Amino acid sequence: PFRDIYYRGQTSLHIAIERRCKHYVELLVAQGADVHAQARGRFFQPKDEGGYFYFGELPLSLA
Amino acid sequence: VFNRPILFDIVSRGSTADLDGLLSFLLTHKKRLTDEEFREPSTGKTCLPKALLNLSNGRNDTIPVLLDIAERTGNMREFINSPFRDIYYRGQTSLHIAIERRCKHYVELLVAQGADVHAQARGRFFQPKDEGGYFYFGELPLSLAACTNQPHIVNYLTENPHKKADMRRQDSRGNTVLHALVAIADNTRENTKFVTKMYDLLLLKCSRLFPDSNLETVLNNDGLSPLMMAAKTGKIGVFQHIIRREVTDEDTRHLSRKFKDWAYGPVYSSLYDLSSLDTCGEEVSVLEILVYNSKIENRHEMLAVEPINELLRDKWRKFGAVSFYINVVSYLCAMVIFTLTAYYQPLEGTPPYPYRTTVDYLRLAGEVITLFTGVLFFFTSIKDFQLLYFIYSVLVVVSAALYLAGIEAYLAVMVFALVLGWMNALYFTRGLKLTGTYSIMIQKILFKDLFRFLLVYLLFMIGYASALVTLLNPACRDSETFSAFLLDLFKLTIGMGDLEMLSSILLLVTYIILTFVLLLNMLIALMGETVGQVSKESKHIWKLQWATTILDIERSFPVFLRKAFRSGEMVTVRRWCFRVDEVNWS
Repeated sequence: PFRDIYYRGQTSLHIAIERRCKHYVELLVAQGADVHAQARGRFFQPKDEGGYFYFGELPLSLA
Repeated sequence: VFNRPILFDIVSRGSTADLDGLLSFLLTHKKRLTDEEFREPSTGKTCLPKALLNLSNGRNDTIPVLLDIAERTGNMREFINSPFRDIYYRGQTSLHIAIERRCKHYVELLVAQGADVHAQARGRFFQPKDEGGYFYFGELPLSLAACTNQPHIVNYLTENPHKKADMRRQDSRGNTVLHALVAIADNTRENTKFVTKMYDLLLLKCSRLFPDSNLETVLNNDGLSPLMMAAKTGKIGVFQHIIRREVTDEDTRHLSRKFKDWAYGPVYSSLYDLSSLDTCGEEVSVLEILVYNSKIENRHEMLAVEPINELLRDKWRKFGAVSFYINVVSYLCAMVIFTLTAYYQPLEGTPPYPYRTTVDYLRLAGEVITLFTGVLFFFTSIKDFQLLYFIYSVLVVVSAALYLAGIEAYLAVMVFALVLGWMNALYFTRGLKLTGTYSIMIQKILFKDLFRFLLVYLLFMIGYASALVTLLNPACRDSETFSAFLLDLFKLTIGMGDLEMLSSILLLVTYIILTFVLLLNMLIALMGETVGQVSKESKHIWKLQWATTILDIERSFPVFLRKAFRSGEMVTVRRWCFRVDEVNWS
């Protein structure tokens, strides 16, 4: 659970899925990664709300 | 031999038996191979030039055996180099010629034998196309190998086991290989591609050889720098690649102009390195050259390169809008104060110091504001389009001087100042409300209309007048000769009609018809030409005026005040970087 106003809630699972590799996603989730992650970061808000990339703030929506 | 031309023919034809017999009697007569006999009286061409110009499909493998004659002749140093004397060819050397013919074997032979790779061929034929020449390549053998799309020989000459012309070396023009490579750079696709590829190769090689200072830094006598030279001479083909230069090798990281800091999937925050597009008034920058110069042929597209356009937009949003609005509003309010002071100008003339009333005090305050703005404008003009501004400043100064003299009948200069300033008002308003078609309009029709009108109008007027005064020694007049009434009559005709004459002679009506139709169709043609030219200003002209306004504002207030573009890191990535955000789904 990050704390930056520039990155709030970003989780390792989001990052792993983002890098476009499924093996580490499988490892993390099998280990028990919280797939219900609400990454409510300013950088995650739509481009017209001061953010840079909005994807639904969910690991599945991010994939 | 007995005459040089037969020797020249023999060397051109590549014969050897007669040729080594020639060598034989040259040994017999103890004559140097560089004697006046072997050099033309005017051009001084040696055997080597003529032999190489006659290159037969690269089959000159024998004439090096001819060159072997040289050490037997005892004059080897001066023999290789060929300092021509023609004004049409000054300094051209055999090495230049050999490299030009697009063959590396003879270049290798010559250089290994000790060819002077530091050759400054300062020939008129070698000067740029706009200085009476025909081909400029930097006046250096290495720059000549480069400009002529010859990668292998620029590699070799920089890697030969002998003297290897250092890339850093500057010609008389000071250009160096980079400046020369951008000099012949064309905006066309093939020239652009080959020039940019070789430019990369060259800079990377020089960096590897000289990590201390990348070749970009070294300027010319003009001092522009390669990028600024590609900018000043409308070289978009190179420019657009110069801006976005990013390379791979770790030792070649510093020599890049577009880093990539972070990415989050489909979003890329590309960090352009505009370390030279804004010097904060220290030195010249690509923005100043690009916007404050008209010799550029590709301004509009050269203002579309990513960092320049985004940097203009950033300078606008951050500081351009506020300063521009303050400036325009202050100008309008101060000149409205001037106008009201003129309207409330003290009555009954004779204003020595007629202010003993509260409204009089307000008028004096307005006049003081007018004088303050006029003198400040004069200061800006002298410190510094500017034509009309200076005219306004001087007119305000003169009007103030005359008013302080307490003399009458000299408010006319004040009114002139007012009208000129409000004419400058449209120039300043060009930037407001996304306007500016009006400036284009003023610089489009103004001169043509007055030219044609004045001419044909006064002309048919005098033609009319000759016959009119022929009829009358009454209607147009009472007595005496004055073309003024005829001018008034023609104004009545063109604008008013209901024209009257003494006559109640037909060629007069012909004059009227011709002038009327000519003026009407002139207006039609002006409309057509204006609509053709503007084409909605191609959606670009206003952008150029906008950039002009932004840069003018930025230069106006001092830059030591910390109003600058984005900043960045300290080392290995102290480059005053700027950021840009773009999303791509590839």
